[PDB]
Parts: sequence; C-alpha cells; structure tokens
Amino acid sequence: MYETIRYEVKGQVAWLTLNRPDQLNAFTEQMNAEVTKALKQAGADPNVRCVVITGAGRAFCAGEDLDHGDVLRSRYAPMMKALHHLEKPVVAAVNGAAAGAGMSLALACDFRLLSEKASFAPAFIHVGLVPDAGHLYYLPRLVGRAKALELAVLGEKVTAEEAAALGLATKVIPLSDWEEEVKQFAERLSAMPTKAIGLIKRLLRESEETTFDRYLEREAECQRIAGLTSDHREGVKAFFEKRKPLFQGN
Amino acid sequence: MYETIRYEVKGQVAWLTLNRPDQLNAFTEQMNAEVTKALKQAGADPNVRCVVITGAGRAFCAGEDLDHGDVLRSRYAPMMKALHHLEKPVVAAVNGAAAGAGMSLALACDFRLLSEKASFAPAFIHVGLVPDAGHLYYLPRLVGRAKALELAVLGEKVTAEEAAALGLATKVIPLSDWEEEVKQFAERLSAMPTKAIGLIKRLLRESEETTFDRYLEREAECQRIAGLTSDHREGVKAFFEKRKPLFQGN
Amino acid sequence: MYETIRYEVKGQVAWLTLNRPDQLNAFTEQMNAEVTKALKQAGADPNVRCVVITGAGRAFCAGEDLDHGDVLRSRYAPMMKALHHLEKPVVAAVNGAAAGAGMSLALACDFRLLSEKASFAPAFIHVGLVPDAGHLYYLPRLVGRAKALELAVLGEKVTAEEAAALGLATKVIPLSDWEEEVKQFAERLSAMPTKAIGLIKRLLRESEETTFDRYLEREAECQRIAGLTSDHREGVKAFFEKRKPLFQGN
Repeated sequence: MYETIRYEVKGQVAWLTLNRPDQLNAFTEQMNAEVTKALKQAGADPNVRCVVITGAGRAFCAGEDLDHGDVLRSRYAPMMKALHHLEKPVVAAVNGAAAGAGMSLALACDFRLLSEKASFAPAFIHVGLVPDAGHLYYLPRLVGRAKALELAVLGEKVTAEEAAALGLATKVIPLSDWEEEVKQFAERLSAMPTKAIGLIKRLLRESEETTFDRYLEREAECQRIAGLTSDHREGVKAFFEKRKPLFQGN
Repeated sequence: MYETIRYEVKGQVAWLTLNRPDQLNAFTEQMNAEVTKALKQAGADPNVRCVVITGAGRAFCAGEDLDHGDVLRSRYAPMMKALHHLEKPVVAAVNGAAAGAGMSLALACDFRLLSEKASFAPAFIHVGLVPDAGHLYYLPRLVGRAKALELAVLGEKVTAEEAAALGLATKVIPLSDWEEEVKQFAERLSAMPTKAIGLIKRLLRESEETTFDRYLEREAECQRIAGLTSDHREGVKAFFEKRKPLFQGN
Repeated sequence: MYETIRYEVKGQVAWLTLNRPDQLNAFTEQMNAEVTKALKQAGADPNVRCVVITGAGRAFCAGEDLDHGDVLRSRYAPMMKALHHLEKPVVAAVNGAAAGAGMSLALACDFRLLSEKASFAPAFIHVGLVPDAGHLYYLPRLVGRAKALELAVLGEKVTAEEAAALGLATKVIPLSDWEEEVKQFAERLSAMPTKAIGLIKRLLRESEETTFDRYLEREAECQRIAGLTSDHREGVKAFFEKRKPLFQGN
C-alpha cells in the first residue's frame, strides 16, 4: 500500500490522510511522492468527485521533517504541480497544527475547514528560510500583499479564529462536530457537477495568468464543454421541473 | 428606439436601464447588442460624464434568458469588451436580484449600489455551468481566490448586507431612499474630472496586465495627459483660491 | 550632508526622515534624488537591517510640492524603483498626514505604522490628476479593485482607524506611545534574518509578475540561497537547543 499516507475512497470522496503522526505528518521524500501519485489517481478516477486532505493524529502537517533548492524541485514541485492541475475540488481538513510547508499545502487547497484547535504557523523565517512549496504565490492571492508579507516576515502563528478573520478559513468547526461536518461538506461537494467545478478551477488558473481579452476566449471554450455535459441537461430539466437535480459529474 | 433597454441622458448622466421586466431583464441577443451600442454611445458622447446601469421592475438582471461558446463569443464578448474599455465611470445600481450573467455585469461596473432588497446569485453551478461573461476574471480581483471559488462552486445566494461584508457593495441603500441616493451618487460622479477618471480606469487595466517597470511608463504618460486638461488648471486655481472647483470633464 | 532628508543609522536601523517640515515634507527634485541615494545606501550597507521612513514635523508627506510625465519619469521613477528593488524591510512610520504621492510612498513600503493622528488622502482627483508614483499598482494589490477605484475616484480622506479597517495599516499607535513603539518594531525587524527577508521580498515580486510553474523555479533558487546562510544554521542550532536564535542578517 502507501506507507506515509492513507488513500481511501468512501462514497465518491477520496480521503487523502497524511500519515506520519509521530512526526506531526512532516513531509519526507516518499510522502511527497505518494501524495503526488494519489492526487493524480484521484484526478483520473471517474468515481472520485471530491478530495479531502487531512492529518492523522493531533496535527495537520508540521511541514518539512527536520541543497534546499534540489529538495524543492525534486520532491515538492511535482506534488504542488499535481495539486495545482487537479480539476476536482480539494478540501484541506485542517485538524490541528499546520506549519511550514504544511501551511503551504493548506493554502493550495480550494477550501480550508479548520478545527477549533487548528492553527497556521508561517514558521520558515524563524529558521532563516523563505516560505516555500508555493506559499508566496498563494498567500497574497488570498490575503493581499501587506498581510502576506506580515505573515512571511514576522512569522507569527495564527489561531483558527484569527485565520477565519484573515480570510484563510472556509469555516471553523467545533471539535465534537469535526468528523461529521467534514464528511458532510465533502459529500456535499461530491454531489455537485464535478466537471463544471473542474472547469471553474481551470478558469481561475486562466484568470491569474492571462489578459482580459484572452480570458474571455478561454471562458467561452470552457462553457461549450460544460454545456455538452450530462449534468447541464439534468440541471435544466430539474429547474424546469421545480425539482432537486441529481448530478453525476459528467 | 432601443427595444430591450432604455437609454436616457439626464443632466450629464446616461441612464442605461435593462428593460425586459417580465423576464427579470434576462439577456437576449438584441439586449446584448443594444447594451454594447449604448456603452459605446456613452463613451463617445462628450456630454456624458457618468453611466448608470439599472434594471426595470423588481430585479436588476437574472442573466441568460432560459453552442454555449458561440453564445458567449458572439453576444457577450462585445458587450463586456465595450464595458471593459469604457473610460467613464459606470455605476451598477442593483435594484433587486442579480443572478448569473446579471451578477457578472454588476461585478464589471466600477461601483455597485445595492438596494436593501438586492442579492447576488452565482447560480451557474446549479445548472452545471461555469460563471461567465468575465465573472472569474473580476471576482477574485474583488474578493481573492478563496471567496471567488466558494461563490462559484457552492453557488450560494448572498444578501445585500452579506455582499457589503464581502467587499461587493459600494453601499447598501434603504428602499425609500433608493431613487434619490442613486441619482445623487451618479450626479456627484458626473461633476468630477471625468478625463482623470477615465485615465485612472486605463491605469487600473494597465496595473492588472503589465509589470511594475512598464506600469510606471504608462502612468507617466497618463499624467502628462491629465496635466494638460482644463480640469487640472481649474483644480489648481480653486485650491490656490480656497474655492470649490467647477469641473467640465476635459 | 543631505538637505531635504535626514539619514541616520541607529543600531542596525536606517532612519530615513523626510525633512521639509514647513511644506509638510512635500517632494522636490532633490528630495526625490536624496531618497533614491539613501535607499540604495541602506541596501548596500551590511550594517543596515531595517529601514524606517517617517516625516519630520506634524505630517508624514503631503506629496508633490505645489510636463507631468517628465516630472514622474525623471524624479519619481528612480525613487520608486530603488524602493521597489530594496531587499531590506522598510517600515513607513506614518506620523501624520500622507497625501498624494506621500500616500503613494507609504503604500510602497512593507509595513505601515500609523500614529493615531495620521490619515491617507488620495487627493490627486481633486486637482484633476491621477494617482501616481506607483499608486495604482500597489493599491489594488492591497485592497482589491473596487476599493482602489473608490479611493482613486472619490478621493475621500481616510482616518488611521479607517485605514486599519481597509487593510492599509499594520497597526495604529497612540500618540504618547509613538516614538517607542516605532523604534521597537524597527529594532525587532532589524534582529530578524535579513537575507531571508530580502529573498521573500524578491519572491513577492516574482509572485506578482510570473506564472505558477516559473514561480516554483524562482522559489527553489531563493531557498538554496537562504539555506546556505549563517542565519539558517543559527536557526536550526537554536531550535534543536530549546534556545533563542541570534541572527546577523547573513
């Protein structure tokens, strides 16, 4: 099987659990490699309509287990590129501490559900390093330049509620409610028109990399595709029937 | 005349009213075409110093009246390009429901005045489609990536006050106050240095598409232009006279 | 010496004080030139680990002392490029009114500490001009498109607490506390791993100008550099010693 993570499809959600609980799920070469493979697996599997990444144990992910360039390009780049190109929704279920590259991973996901005991630690600066695995590409796109610099430079840990105030949490979930609310959010996404969700992620990528004029040409192509989909014709037949749509993801 | 919209200059404001009230001002081929023409008209008219877009009836615009690519490139692209290149200020006076491409249109305007009964519905996903007519180009530039994805993916309707909290409303206006506050806001803009306002819109476009170094060269050119303007010399003569400036828009 | 500014290194912080108090520290050709030189000086000095820019007297900077293009390209462009390429942290200690290009200068800094009596005045529009010296490049990257347009177009002055609400202040400092809190914030930064801070500023620049794929290659190169640094090996030796790290900035 996988050795540093757990990959389990339950219903139509792939549960990707980071699994080195004694080391707070800190990344190693094979965790990096397994996460990459699992993300590509989830992307290729027609039965997978949502992905959840969460940590085993008390923490979400403490980042690198403690040439830095080579570490990044050989281990982290393939993983972050797989995540970045994955066209299924991905929820970071941040069950506890996310620090370093663990914070990076959470920022790269589409939704972040923070348990009431979770926290984000942009800890790189305290060992004289820079935020990495994509951190400074994502962070200002979520919080603007000033807050991203403050986080990266001052390195101060943020609580779940402080993360929510910053715009870094989709929601904060009480501990007793954790397992059920996470599952319901993931199942709720896994029931939506998955192909339209992938195309909107594609378009959000286009939005950050292209000009307005070219963007509209990309958009029109995405909509020709969504429009041909079975889910679209279910959505229209259910609207024009005062009925609840049943979507399949194609 | 125009048949699906009303275009009326009152004072120095062009009132562009979307006018298919029985279908909640939903777009058709000729509404798309008329809005395009009217925006270009307003842009070319030296007497027009502000534009207001609003909906007749209860709603602002319910979006497409219900090949998707061809629909977008042939109808919506010319309209959104006309809006995007228009260098006069444009206020979306969102009098009621804005859904689908109606929400898109509102996001593309410079200011959004929401009546207390208005709402934004990113409804595309519920029929298995993607937000379009520029939606995902504008939205993350207003609310950041995470909130834009949440809106696009979960598709949940937002109230006027929730839109204001998200940074999607310039202000929320009580119903009894609606007609007067909208007119005063538009007249207030129509009295400002319209040529400087067009150049700042030009520069905001440059800001999103160019690098810092090139940006400064674009800025210097815009300021040479604003500096030659009659409005600039009125502004300086009124400052150095403890007086209220009277601007003409050139 | 310098004539329109004061440049003084105290400890490891360069205090760059704008110094035309009778004209509210408004820029002239030689203030522009001196600030440029001083920023490059601070950047080249291994003993300087933080920069503070503040105004002498009651105001921070009222902007241009009252061909606009030539003014910008010959005076302001070199100054803003020096600031933009400076890889040491720069705090704008906004002691009072920042208006016009004075507001521009504050937005270009990494942190903005506002005294309780400071204010930001995007005043350009009231003389028929556009916000300049980089204003519209920085501003939407801090507050999003809508608020940047509202500020630029309506030109309404904002209080310290309103700036904090907008995301334009790192913090608001009471008047009695001003001198000490500013010094402690600057000294606190001057003690951090300055080379990692410069590399994160480099990466924030890369983040706004490059694509995701290229960004990761830039990041890996920055981290190879931070990783070789003496500060990094101090940070690791102090973590693995339950000890407070002592950083030198190399």
